[PDB]
Amino acid sequence: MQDAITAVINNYDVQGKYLDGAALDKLKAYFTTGAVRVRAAAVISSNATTIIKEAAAKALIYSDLTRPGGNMYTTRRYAACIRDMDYFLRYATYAMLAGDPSILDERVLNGLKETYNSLGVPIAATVGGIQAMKEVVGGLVGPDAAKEASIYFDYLSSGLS
Amino acid sequence: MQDAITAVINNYDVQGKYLDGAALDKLKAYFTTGAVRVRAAAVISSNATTIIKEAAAKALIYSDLTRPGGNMYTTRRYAACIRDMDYFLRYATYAMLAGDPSILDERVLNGLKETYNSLGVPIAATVGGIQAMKEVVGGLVGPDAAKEASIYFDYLSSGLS
Amino acid sequence: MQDAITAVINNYDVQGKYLDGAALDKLKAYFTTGAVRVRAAAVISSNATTIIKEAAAKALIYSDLTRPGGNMYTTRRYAACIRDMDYFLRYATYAMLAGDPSILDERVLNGLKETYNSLGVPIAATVGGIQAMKEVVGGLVGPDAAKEASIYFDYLSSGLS
Amino acid sequence: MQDAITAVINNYDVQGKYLDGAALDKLKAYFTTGAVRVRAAAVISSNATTIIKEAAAKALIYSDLTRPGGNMYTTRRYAACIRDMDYFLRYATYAMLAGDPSILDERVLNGLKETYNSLGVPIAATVGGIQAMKEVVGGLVGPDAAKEASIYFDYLSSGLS
Amino acid sequence: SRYFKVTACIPSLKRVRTGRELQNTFFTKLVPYENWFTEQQRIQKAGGKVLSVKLFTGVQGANTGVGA
Amino acid sequence: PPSYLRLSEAESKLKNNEISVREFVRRLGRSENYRKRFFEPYSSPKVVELLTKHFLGRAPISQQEISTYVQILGTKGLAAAVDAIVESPEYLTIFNEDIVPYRRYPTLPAGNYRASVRVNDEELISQSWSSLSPTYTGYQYVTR
Amino acid sequence: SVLTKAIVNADAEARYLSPGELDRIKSFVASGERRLRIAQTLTEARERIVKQAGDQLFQIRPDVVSPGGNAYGEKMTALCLRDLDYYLRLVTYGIVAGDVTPIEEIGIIGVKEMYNSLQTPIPAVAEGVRAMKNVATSLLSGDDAAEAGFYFDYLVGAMQ
Amino acid sequence: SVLTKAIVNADAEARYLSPGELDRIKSFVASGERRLRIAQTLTEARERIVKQAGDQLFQIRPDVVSPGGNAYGEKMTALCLRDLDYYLRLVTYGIVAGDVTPIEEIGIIGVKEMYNSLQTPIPAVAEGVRAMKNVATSLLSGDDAAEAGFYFDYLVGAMQ
Amino acid sequence: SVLTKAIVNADAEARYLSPGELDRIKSFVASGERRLRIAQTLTEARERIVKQAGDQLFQIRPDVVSPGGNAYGEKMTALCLRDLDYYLRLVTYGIVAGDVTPIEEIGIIGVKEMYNSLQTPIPAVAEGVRAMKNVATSLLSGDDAAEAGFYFDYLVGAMQ
Amino acid sequence: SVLTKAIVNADAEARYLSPGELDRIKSFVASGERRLRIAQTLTEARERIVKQAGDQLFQIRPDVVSPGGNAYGEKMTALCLRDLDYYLRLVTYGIVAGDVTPIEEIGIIGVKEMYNSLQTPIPAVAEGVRAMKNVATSLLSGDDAAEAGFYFDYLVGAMQ
Amino acid sequence: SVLTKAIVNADAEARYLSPGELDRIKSFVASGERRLRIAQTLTEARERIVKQAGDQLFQIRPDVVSPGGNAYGEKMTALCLRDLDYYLRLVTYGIVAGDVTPIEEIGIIGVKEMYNSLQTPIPAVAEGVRAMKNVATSLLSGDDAAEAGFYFDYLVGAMQ
Ligand SMILES: *C[C@@H](*)[C@H]1/C(=C/c2[nH]c(/C=C3N=C(/C=C4\NC(=O)C(CC)=C4C)C(C)=C\3CCC(=O)O)c(CCC(=O)O)c2C)NC(=O)[C@@H]1C
Ligand SMILES: *C[C@@H](*)[C@H]1/C(=C/c2[nH]c(/C=C3N=C(/C=C4\NC(=O)C(CC)=C4C)C(C)=C\3CCC(=O)O)c(CCC(=O)O)c2C)NC(=O)[C@@H]1C
Ligand SMILES: *C[C@@H](*)[C@H]1/C(=C/c2[nH]c(/C=C3N=C(/C=C4\NC(=O)C(CC)=C4C)C(C)=C\3CCC(=O)O)c(CCC(=O)O)c2C)NC(=O)[C@@H]1C
Ligand SMILES: *C[C@@H](*)[C@H]1/C(=C/c2[nH]c(/C=C3N=C(/C=C4\NC(=O)C(CC)=C4C)C(C)=C\3CCC(=O)O)c(CCC(=O)O)c2C)NC(=O)[C@@H]1C
Ligand SMILES: *[C@H](C)[C@H]1/C(=C/c2[nH]c(/C=C3N=C(/C=C4\NC(=O)C(CC)=C4C)C(C)=C\3CCC(=O)O)c(CCC(=O)O)c2C)NC(=O)[C@@H]1C
Ligand SMILES: *[C@H](C)[C@H]1/C(=C/c2[nH]c(/C=C3N=C(/C=C4\NC(=O)C(CC)=C4C)C(C)=C\3CCC(=O)O)c(CCC(=O)O)c2C)NC(=O)[C@@H]1C
Ligand SMILES: *[C@H](C)[C@H]1/C(=C/c2[nH]c(/C=C3N=C(/C=C4\NC(=O)C(CC)=C4C)C(C)=C\3CCC(=O)O)c(CCC(=O)O)c2C)NC(=O)[C@@H]1C
Ligand SMILES: *[C@H](C)[C@H]1/C(=C/c2[nH]c(/C=C3N=C(/C=C4\NC(=O)C(CC)=C4C)C(C)=C\3CCC(=O)O)c(CCC(=O)O)c2C)NC(=O)[C@@H]1C
Repeated sequence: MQDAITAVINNYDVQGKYLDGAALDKLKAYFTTGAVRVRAAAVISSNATTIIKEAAAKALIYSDLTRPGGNMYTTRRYAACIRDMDYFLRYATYAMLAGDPSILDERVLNGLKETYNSLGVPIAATVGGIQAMKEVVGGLVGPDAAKEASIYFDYLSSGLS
Repeated sequence: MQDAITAVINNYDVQGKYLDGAALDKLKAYFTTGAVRVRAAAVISSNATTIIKEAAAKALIYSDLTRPGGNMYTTRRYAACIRDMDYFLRYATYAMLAGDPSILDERVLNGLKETYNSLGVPIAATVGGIQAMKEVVGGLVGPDAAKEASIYFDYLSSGLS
Repeated sequence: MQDAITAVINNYDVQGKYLDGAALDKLKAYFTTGAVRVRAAAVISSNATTIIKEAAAKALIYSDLTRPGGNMYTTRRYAACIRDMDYFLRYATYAMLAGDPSILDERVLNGLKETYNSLGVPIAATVGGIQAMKEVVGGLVGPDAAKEASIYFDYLSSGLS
Repeated sequence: MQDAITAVINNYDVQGKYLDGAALDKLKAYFTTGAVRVRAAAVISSNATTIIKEAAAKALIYSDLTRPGGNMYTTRRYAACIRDMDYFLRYATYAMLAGDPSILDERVLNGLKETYNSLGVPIAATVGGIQAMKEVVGGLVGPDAAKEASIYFDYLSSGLS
Repeated sequence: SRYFKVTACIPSLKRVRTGRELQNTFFTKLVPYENWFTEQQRIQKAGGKVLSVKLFTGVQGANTGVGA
Repeated sequence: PPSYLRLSEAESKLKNNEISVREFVRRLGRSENYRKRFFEPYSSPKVVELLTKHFLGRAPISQQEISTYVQILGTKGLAAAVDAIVESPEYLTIFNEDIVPYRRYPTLPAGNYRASVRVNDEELISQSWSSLSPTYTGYQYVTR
Repeated sequence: SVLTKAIVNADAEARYLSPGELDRIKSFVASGERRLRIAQTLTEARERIVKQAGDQLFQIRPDVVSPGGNAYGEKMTALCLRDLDYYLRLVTYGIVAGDVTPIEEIGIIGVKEMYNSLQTPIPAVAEGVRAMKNVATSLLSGDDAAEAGFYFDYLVGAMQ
Repeated sequence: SVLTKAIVNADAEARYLSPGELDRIKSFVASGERRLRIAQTLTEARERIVKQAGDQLFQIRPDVVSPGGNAYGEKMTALCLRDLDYYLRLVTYGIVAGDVTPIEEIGIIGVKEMYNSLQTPIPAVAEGVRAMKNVATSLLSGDDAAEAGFYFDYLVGAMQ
Repeated sequence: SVLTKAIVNADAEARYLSPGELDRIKSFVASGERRLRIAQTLTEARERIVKQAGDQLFQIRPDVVSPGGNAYGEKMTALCLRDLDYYLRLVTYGIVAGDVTPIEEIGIIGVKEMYNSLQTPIPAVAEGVRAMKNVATSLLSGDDAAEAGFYFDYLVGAMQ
Repeated sequence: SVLTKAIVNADAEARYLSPGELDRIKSFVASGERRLRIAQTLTEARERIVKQAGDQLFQIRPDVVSPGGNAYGEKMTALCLRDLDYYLRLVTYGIVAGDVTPIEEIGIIGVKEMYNSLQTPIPAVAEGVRAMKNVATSLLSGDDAAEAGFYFDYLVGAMQ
Repeated sequence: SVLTKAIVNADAEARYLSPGELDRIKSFVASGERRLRIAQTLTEARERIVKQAGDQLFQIRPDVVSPGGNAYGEKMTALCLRDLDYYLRLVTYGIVAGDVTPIEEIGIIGVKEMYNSLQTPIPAVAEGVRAMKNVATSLLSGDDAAEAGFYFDYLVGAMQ
C-alpha cells in the first residue's frame, strides 16, 4: 500500500528524479488538509458502532434480507454482515487518513467480489449499506472532511459494483 | 454434514415454517428404520477388514494392477488403494447411519475425480472395488439393510463416474 | 479424571478382580442418586451468573479489595477473579455430576495455591467467595442435593486453604 | 515495560490519586531531559558497530577467551558473544530513552544469569565488556548524557553480577 | 489427562540467530503425555538439556481413566 | 473473536507462562471449535492444505505430502495431524516455541511462492461451516 | 442432532461409532414419536404460548415498553413478539432434533452482537423465553414438559 | 464411562452439559441395574464361557495348537485361556461402565504391539473372542445378549 | 505512553529507533508541559465537573435513578459519582501520558464484564462520560479542550 | 513515510488511529513547509555536495582509488560518485516523507548482499555517506542541519 | 473440419490443393491428438462444469429465475441446464474437429429464432456460456485453456 507522500516519492524514484516543484506542491497539498482528516478519523472511531447501527437500519434491516430465506437471516449471518460493515468503515478510515485507495485495493477489494458471488451475498445491498454509512459519516464529520471521507466510500462501492 | 432430521429442519428453517404433517411424516419414516441402520453399521464395523479383502480379491488383485506397470503395484500404492477403500467403507457406513449422502458429497467426493486423474488412479477399477464392497456389505447385513446400504455405495460410484 | 464407577473399576482392575458384592453395592449407591445430581446440575447451570453475583455481593465487593490497592481493583483483575469463580462453579458442577473430586484435583487445585501466592491473590477472600457460592447453591438446589453440592465446594475450599 | 511517566502514573493509580505537584516536578524533569536523550540516541545508532569494535578490543580479544579452551573460541561463539554486545547496547539505549531499567529487568536480566551458568559463559568477562561499552559510550555522547547513559550499563552489570 | 511439567535449556549451535531467543532457549512448560516423548527427544536431538520433569497432573498408578 | 470461542483457561495458562505459544497453538488446533469450522464442510485433500496454511502459512509442498498428511488424517484423525504439523521441523525452525505464526510466502520449494500467494491473500474462505440454512440467492435487493 | 454429533465425533477421531453412541442413537430413535407429539402440541399452541409469554414479560418489565424502551411502540412490540415466535420455532426444532445444534447455529451464535447492535436487553429476552417456557410447560404432560423445559433452559443459559 | 465421556466433552467445549448429554446420562442410570445384572451373570458363568471359547477357538484353528503355533503346549494354551479371562473381565467392566474407556485403556491400545512382539495371531485372538461372545450370549436374554454382544463386537473390531 | 509504544514497536522488529519514531517523541516532550497543565486544570475542578456531569446524566436518563434503575438510592448514586470521578482521573492520566495506554489496563478492558455482571447500563455510563466531557471542555481553552475531548471520545468509544 | 508507519500498526492490531498517532501526524503535517524548504536546498546543492564528499572520502582513505582498490579508474570513481548521489537523493526522499520507508525500501534492504557481491567496502561507503552529512550540514541552518543530520545518521547506521 | 474447409475452398477454384493448405493439413493432424485429449478431459468433468456454471448464471442474472423469467420453476431450470450441457457437448465437438463447422450447423444458426420463439434471454444464455467457459478453463493447462476459450468466445459472439 502507499500514502500520497510515499506515492509521489515512488513515482519519482521510478524515474530517478529529484523532488522538484510539482512534487513538493503535491506534498504540500496533502500537508495542508491534515487537520480535517485526523478529526474526521477521530469522530468516526468514536461513532463507529453508532454509524453501523444507523447504516444497517437505513439500508438493510426491516426488509426481506433479515427475514427467513435471506442472506442476512440468522444471527450468524447478521453478525457476519455487521462485522463486514465495521471492517469496511475501518478500512475507509485508513484510506481517508492515508489519502490513497491502494490499501483498499490491496486488503479489501481483492477477491471479495468473487467470494461474495460464491457465498450468495447481495452486492446491491452491500453497496447500499456502504452508501448509508457514507451518509452518516458525512453528517457526523461536518464540513471539514465529509467530502474526503465520502470519496473512499465511493471507491469501495465502485470497486464492488 | 446433514442427516435426514437435519435436512428436514433445514428445509423448514429456510422457509421459516413450523414442522407440519409432511415433515413429521418424513421424520417418522426415518425413525422407523433406525434400529436396522444401527445393526447394519455394527455388522460392517465388525467385518470391515473381511469385506475389504474380499472386495480386493473379487475386483482388484490377480490382474495387471497388482503387476509391474499397474497402479496398485508396490506395497505403498497397494496401501494407498486399500486405505482409500477403507475410507469408502467407513464413510458409506456414516452416510447410511445418517440417512443422507451429505457426508459423501462433503468429505469424500469433492475433488476426488480430479485427484484421481492427477495421480493416474484407475477410476473404473476403484468403482468396481466399491461395487464389490457393496455386494459384500449387502450379503453380510441381510435383507433389513441391504438396499439402504447399497444406495450409498451406488451414490459413491456415481460420484466417481 | 475418575467418577465413582471409574474409581471402583480402577480399584478392582489394579487387583485384577471381577466385580463383587461390595463393588455392586457402591455402584447401586451411586446409581440411586443420579437424577438428583442431574436436576441440581441443571439448576446450577440455569442460575450460574446469579450465583456468582450474589456470592460476589456477599463476600467480595464493597470492601478494600475493590478499592485501589486491592486485588479486586481495576476491571481487569475483577473480571479475572469472576472468571475464576465461574470456573469454580462449573468444575464444582462437574464434580457433583461425576461423584468424585478427582477432576477438581486434576484441573483446578493443582498449582493454584502457588499461582495465587505468586500473583498476590487473597486465598482467604477466595475461600470466602467459594463458601458464599456454596451457600447460594445449597439454597437454590434444595434439600435433595444440598449436601452433595456442599461437599465439593468444601473440597475446593480445603484444597485452596 | 514502563517509562518514568508510566511508572509515576501507575504509582498514583494504585492509590487512586489525581496527579499532584510532586509528580508534576518529576514529569517536568523528564520533559526537560527529552531533547538530549533523543540527540544521544542517534549517535549510538550510527556508531553501534564502531562502539562494539573497541569495547571488544579493550576487554575481550587478545586473551585466553579467544584462544582454544576459551568460551569465545570458535567463530560461532565469537559471533554469539558480539551479538550479546549488540543486545546489551540496544537495550541500554532503550533504557536511557525510557528513563527506567524496567525493560532491562523485563527482557534481558530474567533467566540470563542461570542461562549463562548453564552454558558456561563467563559473567565476569561479560561485565567487563559491558563496562568497556559504557566507557566508549560515555566518551562519545559527551557530558550532557554521559551519566544517564552510564547508569543503565551499571544496572546491567549489577544485575548480571 | 496427564501433563508433565518440564524445564530444558536448548543451545542453538547452528545459526547464531540475531533476534531475542531467550525464552526459546530457556523455558519451563507443561506438555501433554502424548507429546512429551517427541518433545523430549526433539530436545535431545537439538543438544538440549532436560533439567527437570514433573508429573504434575495425573496419578502415578494409572491403567484406568488415564489414556483419555 | 467477538467475545466468541476464545479459550477458557488457555489465556490464563499463557499469561502465567505455564504454557508456551506453540503449546497454545497446538491446543487451539485440536478442538471442537477448529474441527467444526475447518474440518466438517470440506473434502479431504483440502483440509490438509487449510491446516498447513493456518499452522505454517503456506500451501502443501508437493504431491508426496498428500500421502503423509492424508494418511495421518485417515488413520489417526484430526488431532494426530495437528500434532504432526506442530512437531514438524519446518514449524520448529521458522517459529519454534515463542512466536505467533504468520503469513510467509516462501521461495525455496520451487512454486511454493505462487502457491502460498494464491492460497492466502488471493483466495478467501467460502463454504460456510453450518449446513443449517442455505441462502436461497433470490433476494439480492433491499428496495422498499 | 444427536446423530450428527456422534457421527462428527467419530469421523474426527477417524473411527467407527462407539457402543455408547449406538445406545444413545437407539434411545433417541425410540423417543422420536414422543418428541414429535411434543412438537405438534407446541406448534398447535404457538400463538397462545407467545401471547401469554408476552403478557408475563410486560408485567415483569414494563420499562422495555416505556418511552426509554427498545420495544416502545406497537410495531416495536410486534417485532419482539416475532422474535419470541422465532425462538419458539427454534425450540421446537431442537426438541425434534434431540440436541441443540439447530438452536445454536440459527439463533444463539452472534445473538449478542444482534442485541448489542439493536440495543435490546438480552436479560429481558431471556425473561421472555422463560415466560414461553412456563406457558409451554402448562400445555404438556410432566415428562414431555421436562423434556421441553430442558431446551428452554438451554436457550435461557445461552442467552447470557 | 458415559459420565466420563460427557464430562470430558463438556469441559473441552468449556460449557455445561447439553440436553442430549443429560438425556443419555439419565438413560444410562436407568439401565444401570440391568447392566449390573448382566455383568453378575457373566461373572458367575465366567469359567464355562472361557472354556467353551477356548474349545471352539481350538476347533476353528488347530494350527495355533500345532507345533509352529503361538499357543502350542499346555502352559502356552493356559496363557491364552488366561488372556480370554482377562478380556472377559474387561468386557464386564465395559458393560458396567456403559462405554469403552476403561476397556480401551486396559486392553486394546498397544495390543497390536502385544501380539506382534509375542508373535501371537491377532485374528486368532479375535476368533476366540467371537466364540467367547457366542458362549456369553448363550447364557443371557435377548436384549441383554445384544447389550453384551455390542461390547464383544467392539473388542473384535478393536482387534482389527 | 508514546515512549512505551515507540520502544515496543522498535523492539518488535529488533532494530534501532528510526528517524520517524523520534519526531513523535520530540513532539511529545514539546507538548508535555501543556498536557500537564491541562491535567492539573482538570484536577482542580474534579468535584464540580463530577457533580455537574452526574446532574446532566440524571436529567438525560432518569430511569437509572428510578426504582428499576441500577443507581436507585442515595448510596447507589454516590457510587455512580465515584465511578465518574474514577474515569475523570483516568482521563487525566491519559492526557498526561500522551498515549491512552494506562487507561486500557486500568478501566476499559474487562469493563464490559464489569457492567454486565453488576447489571449497570453501559450506555448510561457512556452518557455520563460525555457529560463530564462537556463539563471539562467548558473549563478549558480551545486547543486544550479539543485535546481533552479526544481522550473523552476515546473512552466513550471504548464504552461501546 | 509517517503515514505508512502510523497506519501499518493500526491495521496490525485492528483498530482506528490512537490520539498519540493522530497528534504525531499533526506535528508531521505542521512541519511540512519547513520540510519542503529543507529538501529544496539539498537539491540545489546536489552536484556540489557530492564533489566535496568524494574529496573527504578519498582523503580519509585513498586505498579505494589505489590500483588494488574497488574504485580504481575514472569510470569506477564515477560509479561511486553516482552511488553517493543516489544516497543523497534517498536522504532527500526521507527528509520530505518524514520517515525512512522510501530510503529502506530503495537502498538499504539487501545492500549488504549488494556490496558483498560487488566486493565494495561497506565501511568505506559509511565514511562516504558521513562526508555528505558534513557538507550538507555546512550549508543549512542549525535546526534544519540537525534535521537532515538525523536522516544522514540513520543511513550511516543502516549502511554498516 | 480443417480438411473439409480446405477441400471445399480448393473445389471452389476447381484445382488441386496448394502446398500451403497441405501445411494446414499437417498442422491440423499434428494438433489433433492434443485436441482429442482436451475434449476427453472436458468430457470427464461435464456435470461439474454445467452445475457450477448454472449457479454462476443464476447469481449474475436472477431475473430468469424470477416470476417474470423464462426459466422460472424447477423444470424450466432443468431445461436451461440441459441446454448448457448441449452447448458443452458442441464445444467439445468443435475442439475435436478443429474447425467450427459442426457447431455452426448444429447450435448457432437459427438460435436467434430459437430463443425468440421460446422467449428466452439470449444475453442470459451468453452469461451462462461465459460461466461455463470460466469453469472449464479452470480445469485445463494454459495452452489448452486458450484453445478452449477461443471456441467459447465464438459461442458467446455468435449468439450475438
Ligand atoms: C452488510 C453485510 C452483507 C453480508 C455479508 C456477509 N459476509 C459473509 C461472509 C464473509 N465475508 C468475508 C469477508 C472478507 N474476507 C476478507 O479477507 C475481507 C477483507 C480483508 C473481507 C471483507 C468472508 C471471507 C466471509 C466468509 C467467512 C466468514 O464468514 O467469516 C456472510 C456469511 C455468509 C455465510 O454464512 O456463508 C455474510 C452474510 N450479507 C448481506 O446480506 C449484507 C448485504
Ligand atoms: C483401490 C485403490 C485404488 C487406488 C488408489 C490410490 N489413491 C492414492 C492417493 C490418494 N487417494 C486419496 C484419497 C483420500 N485421502 C483422504 O484422506 C480422503 C478423505 C479425506 C480420501 C478420499 C488422496 C487424497 C490421495 C493422495 C495422498 C495419498 O496418497 O494419501 C494413491 C497413491 C497415488 C500415488 O502413488 O501418488 C493410489 C494408488 N489405486 C488403485 O490401483 C486402485 C484402483
Ligand atoms: C454513572 C454511574 C453509573 C452506575 C454505577 C455503579 N457502579 C457500582 C459499583 C461499582 N463500580 C465499580 C467501579 C470500578 N472499579 C474499578 O476498578 C474502576 C476503574 C477505576 C471502576 C470504575 C466497582 C468496583 C463497583 C462495585 C462496588 C465497589 O466499588 O465496592 C454501582 C453499585 C452496584 C450495586 O449493585 O450496588 C453502581 C450503581 N450506575 C448507573 O446507573 C450509572 C450508569
Ligand atoms: C441457461 C438456460 C437458459 C434457458 C433455457 C431454456 N430452454 C428451454 C427449452 C428448449 N431449449 C431447447 C434447445 C435446443 N434444441 C437444440 O436442438 C439445441 C442445440 C443443441 C438447443 C440448445 C429446446 C429444443 C427446447 C424446447 C424443449 C425441448 O427440448 O424439447 C426452456 C423452456 C421454455 C419453455 O417454454 O418451457 C428454457 C427455460 N432459460 C434461461 O433463462 C436461461 C438463460
Ligand atoms: C422482545 C422480547 C425483546 C426486543 C426485541 C427486538 N428485536 C428487534 C429487531 C430484530 N430482531 C431480530 C432478530 C432475529 N433475526 C434472526 O435471524 C433471529 C434468529 C431466528 C433473530 C432472533 C432482527 C433481525 C431484527 C431487526 C428487524 C428485522 O427483523 O428485520 C427490535 C426492533 C429494534 C428497532 O430498532 O426497531 C426489538 C425491539 N425488545 C425488547 O424490549 C425485548 C427485550
Ligand atoms: C589473515 C590471512 C587475514 C587477517 C586476519 C586477522 N585476524 C585477526 C584477529 C582474529 N582472528 C581470529 C580468528 C579465529 N578465532 C577462532 O576461533 C577461529 C576459528 C579457528 C578463527 C579463524 C580471532 C579470534 C581474532 C581476534 C584476536 C585473538 O585471536 O584473540 C586480526 C587482527 C584484527 C585486529 O583488529 O587486531 C587480523 C588482521 N588479516 C588480513 O589482512 C588477512 C587476509
Ligand atoms: C560475550 C562477551 C560472552 C559470551 C557469550 C555467549 N552467549 C552465548 C549464547 C547465548 N546468549 C544468549 C543471550 C540472550 N538472548 C536474549 O534474548 C538476551 C536478551 C534479549 C540475551 C542476553 C542466549 C539466549 C544464548 C543461547 C542461544 C544462542 O546461542 O543464541 C554463547 C554461545 C554458547 C554456545 O556455544 O552454546 C556465547 C559464547 N561468551 C564469552 O566468552 C563472553 C564472556
Ligand atoms: C478471585 C476470587 C480472587 C482473585 C483472583 C485473581 N486471579 C488472577 C489470575 C489468575 N487466576 C488463575 C486461575 C486459575 N488457574 C487454574 O488452573 C484455574 C482453573 C481454570 C484457575 C481458576 C490464573 C492461572 C491466573 C493468571 C492468569 C490470568 O490472569 O488469567 C487475577 C489477576 C492478577 C493479575 O492482574 O495479574 C486475579 C485478580 N482476586 C481477588 O481479589 C479475588 C479474591
